[PDB]
Amino acid sequence: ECPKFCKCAPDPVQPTSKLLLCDYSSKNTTITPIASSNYDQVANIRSLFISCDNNNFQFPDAYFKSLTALHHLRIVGCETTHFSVKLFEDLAALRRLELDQISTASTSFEMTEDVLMPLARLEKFSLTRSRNIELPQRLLCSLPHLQVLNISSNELPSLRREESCVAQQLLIVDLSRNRLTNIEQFLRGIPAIRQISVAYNSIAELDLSLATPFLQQLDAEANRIVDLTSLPGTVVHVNLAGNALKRVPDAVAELASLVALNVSRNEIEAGNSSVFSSPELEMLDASYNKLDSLPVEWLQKCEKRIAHLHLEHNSIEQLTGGVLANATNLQTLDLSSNQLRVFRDEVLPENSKIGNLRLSNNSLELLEPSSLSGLKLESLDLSHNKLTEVPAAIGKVEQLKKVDLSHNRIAKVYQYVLNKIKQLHTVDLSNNQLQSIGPYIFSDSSELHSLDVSNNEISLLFKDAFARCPKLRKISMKMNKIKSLDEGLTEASGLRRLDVSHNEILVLKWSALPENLEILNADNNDINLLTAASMSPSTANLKSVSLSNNGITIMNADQIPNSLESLDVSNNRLAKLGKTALAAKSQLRRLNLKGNLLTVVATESMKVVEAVHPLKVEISENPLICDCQMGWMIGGAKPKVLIQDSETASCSHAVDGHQIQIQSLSKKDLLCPYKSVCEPECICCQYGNCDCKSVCPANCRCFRDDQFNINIVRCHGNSSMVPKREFVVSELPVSATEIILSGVTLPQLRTHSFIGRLRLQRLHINGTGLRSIQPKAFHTLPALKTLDLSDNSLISLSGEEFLKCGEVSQLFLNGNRFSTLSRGIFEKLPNLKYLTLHNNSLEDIPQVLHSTALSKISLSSNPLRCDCSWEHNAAEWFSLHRHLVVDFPKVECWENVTKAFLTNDTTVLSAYPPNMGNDVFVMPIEEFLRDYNSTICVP
Amino acid sequence: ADPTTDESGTISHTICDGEAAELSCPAGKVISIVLGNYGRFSVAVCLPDNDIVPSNINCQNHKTKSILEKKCNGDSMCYFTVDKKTFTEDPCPNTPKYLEVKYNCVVP
Ligand SMILES: *[C@@H]1O[C@H](CO)[C@@H](O[C@@H]2O[C@H](CO)[C@@H](O[C@@H]3O[C@H](CO[C@H]4O[C@H](CO)[C@@H](O)[C@H](O)[C@@H]4O)[C@@H](O)[C@H](O)[C@@H]3O)[C@H](O)[C@H]2NC(C)=O)[C@H](O)[C@H]1NC(C)=O
Ligand SMILES: *[C@@H]1O[C@H](CO)[C@@H](O[C@@H]2O[C@H](CO)[C@@H](O)[C@H](O)[C@H]2NC(C)=O)[C@H](O)[C@H]1NC(C)=O
Ligand SMILES: *[C@@H]1O[C@H](CO)[C@@H](O[C@@H]2O[C@H](CO)[C@@H](O)[C@H](O)[C@H]2NC(C)=O)[C@H](O)[C@H]1NC(C)=O
Ligand SMILES: *[C@@H]1O[C@H](CO)[C@@H](O)[C@H](O)[C@H]1NC(C)=O
Ligand SMILES: *[C@@H]1O[C@H](CO)[C@@H](O)[C@H](O)[C@H]1NC(C)=O
Ligand SMILES: *[C@@H]1O[C@H](CO)[C@@H](O)[C@H](O)[C@H]1NC(C)=O
Repeated sequence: ECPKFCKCAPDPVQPTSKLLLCDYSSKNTTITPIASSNYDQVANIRSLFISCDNNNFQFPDAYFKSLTALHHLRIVGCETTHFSVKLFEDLAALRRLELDQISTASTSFEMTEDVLMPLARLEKFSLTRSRNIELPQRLLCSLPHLQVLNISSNELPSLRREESCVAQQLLIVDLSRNRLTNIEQFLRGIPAIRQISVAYNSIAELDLSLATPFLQQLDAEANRIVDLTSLPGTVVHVNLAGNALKRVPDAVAELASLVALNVSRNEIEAGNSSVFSSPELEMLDASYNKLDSLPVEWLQKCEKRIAHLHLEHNSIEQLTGGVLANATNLQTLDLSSNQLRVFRDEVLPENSKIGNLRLSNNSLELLEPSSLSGLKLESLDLSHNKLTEVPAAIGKVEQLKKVDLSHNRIAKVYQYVLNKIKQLHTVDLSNNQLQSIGPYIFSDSSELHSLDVSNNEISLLFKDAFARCPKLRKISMKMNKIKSLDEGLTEASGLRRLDVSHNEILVLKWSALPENLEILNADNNDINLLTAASMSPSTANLKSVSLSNNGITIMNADQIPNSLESLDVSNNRLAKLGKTALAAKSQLRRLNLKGNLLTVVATESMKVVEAVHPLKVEISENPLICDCQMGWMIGGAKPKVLIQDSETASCSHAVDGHQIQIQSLSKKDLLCPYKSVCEPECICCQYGNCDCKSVCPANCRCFRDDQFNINIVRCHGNSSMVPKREFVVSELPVSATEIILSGVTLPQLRTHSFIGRLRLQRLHINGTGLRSIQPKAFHTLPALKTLDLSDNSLISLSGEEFLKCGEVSQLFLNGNRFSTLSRGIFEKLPNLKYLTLHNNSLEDIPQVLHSTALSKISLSSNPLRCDCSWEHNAAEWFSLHRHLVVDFPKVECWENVTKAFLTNDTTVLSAYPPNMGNDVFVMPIEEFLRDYNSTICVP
Repeated sequence: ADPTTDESGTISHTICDGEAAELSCPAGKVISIVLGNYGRFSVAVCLPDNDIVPSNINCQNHKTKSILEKKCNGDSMCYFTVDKKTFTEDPCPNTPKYLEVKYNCVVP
């Protein structure tokens, strides 16, 4: 079994053995010894990888035991300051050690000369990406059998070695990515070296001809090299990119068998033409340089052997012809980012194998018709240039497979240019100045795959433009003036993704499309109409379509193809959505109604006939109404349409119109008003006097829910044209469950006004001027629970008006003329919990309120008299019940100081000076009860 | 209660149980019974003076319209007493009933 926190594997280098991959980054748990796990294949572990990300990770001294067949060991990310010497004793079969990230800017690591003493047979030693390390000067003396040395990405400022240490098997040295300025002391006395990578350093003077005489590959990229001193005559790869070169260094131009030379991103001049010596130079990359024109002294020796010429970001003004006319092996020629104006005919050889020709971002004005005669090009680039058409030098190649002619000034595309090349896979004619796309300019290119004419002026599409190409599958026409899609694409039945976004297309015909299109994009146009997607056969293959930022105002069943899997009609003017638009389109999975002007998105427009999947919808940013038809917005239906942006999608309320979050939309909000309707199973619906018939009275708004459980009637006499008639209650619907007659003028409640309303739950006849209430006016209301007679002209209430209303628990009598509370209130309101009597004319606390079950009660803005308790005072009931008052800091003691002197009804409050302008002294009720025994009531 | 005519000229009438029913049309016209039902479709109409709210408001006598058309049609005025004797059956026993009749006055 594989040990703790480690996973076995069959060794890749030797698939018969067993690799092990340790990851102790997970936790600070203990490090299980491998010898004590006694893994069944410890002598089959030839390569061993450990990976950490925790700091100060120290190996147990008895960890690498019994791994006596371990050949490779990789340690990645297990930081420390030194390893145990005992650890590396039992690993004499180790042939390849790798360390990676064992120290940061903080931890200092020292490779000990004794930790590596039982590691002589190490044929590869790798220690990469780690800062502030110290290596022994006798590092090579502990590891003489050393062949590949990698210590890159370590920023070592110097490398010093004791001169007695000779790595006589050192083949490949990796000093790359450090801070080394001179290392002669290290390389002095290590001659076996054939490959050096001192890349990404600060080396200033390099001397190697008498140090490493077999050096075969020199990588000196990103240094301070001004000119070299000496090399061994074996150098075949010189990489001097990013140095301080001002001309060709001599010790590189004298090379014997130099195969490749990358002296790019320097500041070389092509005036200082040193003569190249090697005829084996087969690839030359003098890019990102300061060349004025290609020197012939350079290529002088390898004319039939040069193959790849990358020469970008120079200042070549003109290819002085003849220099490349003998490069028969030239397979790649890169001359982008220069100042060429005419690519003349005498520059290239007649039968060059040129498959790559790159000339982008030039001032190219003319390609004479013979510079590309007979070529077998695969890739031809000529972007950001000054071409005036497609030049006939391009009619001569027949193997041309990819072409880029963007950001040019092409005004027209003829027939013969781009027809005579059958092998053309890809064309680019974007950002040009095409005025239209002429017929048969694209027929005989029967290997076409992608076509781009985006960012042009195309005002018209010819009917025959796209025939004779059963392989063209992708075309882009974004940002043009396509005002109509007639005729032009009906014939190309191999197209799959078409781009006509950001145009002037007014109406969308599906029949005006190809028949195998699978992705469509018609974004940011003027499209305002969708044709019959049911009488159009070129819809069966459409999968995704985006008509965002358009003008579609309606979508029905016939305008939405049934085989689309994605639909994006966002930022449109969609007010209606046909009431079966998504019914028979069982394949759709996403739906974007973002930014439309939809109001009532009915339930039937989203009910998908046998949808197996969740239908995804974005319906935010729409002036919706949350009525009973938005039942699917709660998500209790199948198909269970899931609103994506319910966390920001909002709607207005159905009664008042305040903002509701669709995520927190409940079954309670969904109200959809009416003026007349009938309940289920209602038999008399045709008649005038019918109980289940809910007929709305005049000046009343009537709402309801889906299942005839809610019935809101909210009438208002907010008419400046004052109701010159009382409110006739006998006109209201019978089955009403909430009634608000608020603002209307109704001074009297007759006997039996509200009889037989078993469903009624709230009754707010407030703001009607009700002076009198005839008894039994509230007759048989078993579900009645809240009554509001506030803000009228009632002065007292008996208890004979309240017949059979036991469920009543709220009664609002504020804003009236109430001075007395009878006992008849609590004999018929047992469930009474909430009561308001504030702002009235209550002179004292009614002695019915000493043994009542009220929990909240409001008794402020009432002229209450406060004496020192002749047993019934106000401050005596309040100090006992001041919790029952909701507005305790709002009750105030009153005493008419002018009346109590003339009536000799002397109370404790007529001895304070009354308020200026008043006969009454006013003191908050908390100030009387706190100052009860302290100052006021002291005899 | 009193007969009421709507905007389309149909006169309705609501008459309690045991009371006298009088339908009448102006000169030159005859009664044309549009609807007819003897039973109870409302809690509020013809209240029993005993304070017993009627629990049966889906009470229907389907023979009412046909018995009123054979009695009042073609005539300028119709008289009878509203009880269970005139409409042949009690459509909801132990529920107070009333005839609700709507009628048009057409030229013969
Ligand atoms: C010889 O030395 C050369 C030094 O000039 C080495 O060149 C390196 O090439 C790589 C590969 O491109 C660069 O990495 C990136 O290159 C792209 C190239 O342009 C692409 O992207 C732009 C848009 O960004 C697009 O317009 C083009 O059409 C290309 O598709 C750069 O745009 C990136 O920013 C990035 O630089 C290296 O940066 C570049 N230099 C170095 C120092 O790495 C060359 O690789 C050497 N030869 C060999 C065989 O390795
Ligand atoms: C297009 O070519 C021009 C050549 O003039 C490039 O301009 C130079 O770009 C180099 C980057 O290597 C800068 O160091 C120079 O300073 C630029 N020359 C100026 C500013 O005169 C340009 O960058 C090229 N662009 C592309 C996309 O190829
Ligand atoms: C106490 O109740 C009275 C009556 O409900 C309120 O007086 C009304 O005030 C409004 C606006 O202030 C007027 O439109 C009405 O005409 C007034 N009605 C009467 C009968 O005067 C009074 O505002 C209430 N006070 C408090 C503090 O709520
Ligand atoms: C040296 O090691 C690093 C990381 O282990 C690796 O990215 C780099 O390519 C290596 N260089 C060699 C083996 O020359
Ligand atoms: C190419 O090689 C031929 C070999 O005879 C030589 O005559 C000619 O000068 C060379 N250069 C050009 C540009 O033709
Ligand atoms: C009557 O009470 C309702 C609450 O049901 C309230 O919204 C309305 O403002 C009140 N009427 C007046 C005229 O204050």
